Amino acid sequence: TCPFYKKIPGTGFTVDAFQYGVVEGCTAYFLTHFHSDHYAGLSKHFTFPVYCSEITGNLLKNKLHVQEQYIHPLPLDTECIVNGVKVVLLDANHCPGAVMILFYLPNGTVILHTGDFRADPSMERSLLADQKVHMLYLDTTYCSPEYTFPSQQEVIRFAINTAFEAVTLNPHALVVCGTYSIGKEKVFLAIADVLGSKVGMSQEKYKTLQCLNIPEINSLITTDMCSSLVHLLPMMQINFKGLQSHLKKCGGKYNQILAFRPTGWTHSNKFTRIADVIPQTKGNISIYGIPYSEHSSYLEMKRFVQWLKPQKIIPTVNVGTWKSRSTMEKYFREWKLEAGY
Ligand SMILES: Fc1ccc(CNC[C@H]2CCCO2)cc1
Ligand code: NI
Repeated sequence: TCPFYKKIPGTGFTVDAFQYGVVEGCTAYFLTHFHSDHYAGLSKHFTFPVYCSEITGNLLKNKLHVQEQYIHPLPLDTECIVNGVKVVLLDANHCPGAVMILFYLPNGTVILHTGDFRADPSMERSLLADQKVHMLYLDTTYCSPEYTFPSQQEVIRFAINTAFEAVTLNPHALVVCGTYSIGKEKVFLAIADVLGSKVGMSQEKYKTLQCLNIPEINSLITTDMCSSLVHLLPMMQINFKGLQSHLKKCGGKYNQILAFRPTGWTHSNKFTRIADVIPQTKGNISIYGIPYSEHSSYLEMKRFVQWLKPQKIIPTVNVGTWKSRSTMEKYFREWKLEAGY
C-alpha cells in the first residue's frame, strides 16, 4: 500500500511509487532519479506511463529494460502539460538525471517535490523565483544540526591533491575508487584527469556511464583495465582483503594501492576537518573515507526552506519513528519563527 507522502493531491500522480503494485487512481508515475530505493519495483514488464528526465529514461531502457513505449522523457526548465496538468522538471543537484518536480494544480495550488537534492543558492534563480509554493515535499535526509560536511569542491581538491602526490612519489601506485550506484562521478573523473589516465571499469559499470550524457565520455573511461591507473570497483570490495585480491590480478604492474571510499556523512565529521583526514593503512594499501555528499547539509536545507517560505512541509525521509518526526517538526517551526513566514 502506497504511503500518503508519495501521492500528489488533486491529481492522478504518484512520485517514486513503483513497489506497491497498481496504485488505484494513478494515470502517470513520476520517477525523480535512478537510485534503487526510488525505482524499487520497476522492471521490463511495467505497462504504465513513466515520466522522468532524459538521463533517467536512458537508464530505464538500457539497464532495467523498460519498454520504449512507456518511457516519457521531459526537458528541464520547460513548462509541459501531462494529463491536463502543467509541470516543470528542475535540476536537483543530486546524481546525473535527478530532478525536482513543480506541479501547478487545477485549483491554483502549487506543489514542489524535491526528490533527493543538495540545496544550493543557485536554485533561488531557477523557475522557483517567480512564485508561491503551498506544499513542499522535502528530502530531509540530514535535517539535524549535527550533520555538517564540506563543499563538493573542497572534497575534490583534497582527493586530486592526495592522489597526485602519491603517484608522483611512486609511479607504480594504483588508484582505486569505490562505487555502488550512479552519483559522485566527479571523484573518479577528477582524479583520473590529474593523473593523465582514463578510468578503467567493468562492462556493467561502463554501460551505466554511457547512459549519462557526460560530454566527451569516450575520452574519459574504458573497459581496458591494463591501460588505466585509476580503477573502479564495487564499494563492497574497498577493504584490505578485496584490494589485496585486486592487486594480485594486475600482473606485477603495481606495488601500492591508494583507495577512496566516497561516503555520505560519518561521525568523524564531528571531530576532524577535511584537511586533517588520514587513511586506514595495512602494508602497501591505504584507504581514505571522503565525505562527498549529494544531499543538503542542515544549513543548506535551512537556507533553501527559509527562502522558499512554503505554507506546509511534508518530509519524505526519516518519517518512520516518532522521535525523528518530532525533531524535524521542531526545526521547521524554528525556521518559520526566525524568518517570519
Ligand atoms: F533528520 C534526522 C533527524 C534525527 C535523526 C536521529 N539521529 C540523529 C543523530 C545521530 C547522528 C546525528 O544526530 C536522524 C535524521
Ligand atoms: Ni538518491
